[PDB]
Amino acid sequence: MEMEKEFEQIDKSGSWAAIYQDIRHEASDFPSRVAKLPKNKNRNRYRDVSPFDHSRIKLHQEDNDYINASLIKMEEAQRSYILTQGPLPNTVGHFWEMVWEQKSRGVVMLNRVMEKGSLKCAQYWPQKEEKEMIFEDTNLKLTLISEDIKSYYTVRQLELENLTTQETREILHFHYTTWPDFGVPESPASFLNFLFKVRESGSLSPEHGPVVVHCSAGIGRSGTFCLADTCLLLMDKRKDPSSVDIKKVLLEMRKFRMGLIQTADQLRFSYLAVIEGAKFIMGD
Ligand SMILES: COC(=O)c1cccc(NS(C)(=O)=O)c1
Repeated sequence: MEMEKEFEQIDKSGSWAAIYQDIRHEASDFPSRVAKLPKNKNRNRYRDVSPFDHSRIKLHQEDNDYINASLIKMEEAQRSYILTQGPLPNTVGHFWEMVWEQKSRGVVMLNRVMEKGSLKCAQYWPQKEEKEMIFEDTNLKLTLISEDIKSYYTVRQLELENLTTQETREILHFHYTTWPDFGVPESPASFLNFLFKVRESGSLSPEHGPVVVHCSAGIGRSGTFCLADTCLLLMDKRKDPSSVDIKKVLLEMRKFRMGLIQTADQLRFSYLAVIEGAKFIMGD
């Protein structure tokens, strides 16, 4: 079926939970043996969220190459994304090592450091220009260059230096600051505006390594971001945009990381975002 009318048909019939459970039943199951090794317990935020072995990002290190991060490679859309958990106190150095080694331009953050009165990820970037951060375990230095605070999101320019080689690179930090503590946003308008700002920066383009996207577990809000982006790109590429099937795209992405889209409310929000986004692209 088309999307917008499949949408109204699920709303009127109140069957979002049944649609979402079908997705969960059909989703791929692949091994994640490296994630479950005892030496990696303090590298995982949640015991039930792990990268598959076949698609995990490897650190360029001979001691321990493990990070909780996955490469989502979308062949028809010609887009790639790295989805990862919010960094932990003992993985902030690994996080920036990955950004460096994978040649990423942008980092997309969809959570606040504290939500619901608890810590959802480490404070992994500097908050003042004159107070830079050094990660001694991976030999990197990170400096805040500039910060632009808007009503729904903040953009930061950061400098990452590889202290071994003295090479430097500019990294863009895109921080969506207004996702509610419970549920999903009422309108997708600010989330779509944010997606378009990431796109306009070059961070999603083939001349760079894959964008790094995270929330707390790296599967819920993060899944919504890459699902909406890929569906809108396919609607631009194809002769028949109504052929884009958001459930099929989601199942394809779940071949590369488990659990993408965590609730039926997130599934409904993803439909809403793609539907509204397709009108703004045009032609309008
Ligand atoms: C404050 O940092 C920024 O907003 C910033 C800095 C440097 C470059 C960009 N790129 S763009 C595509 O959003 O125009 C943004």
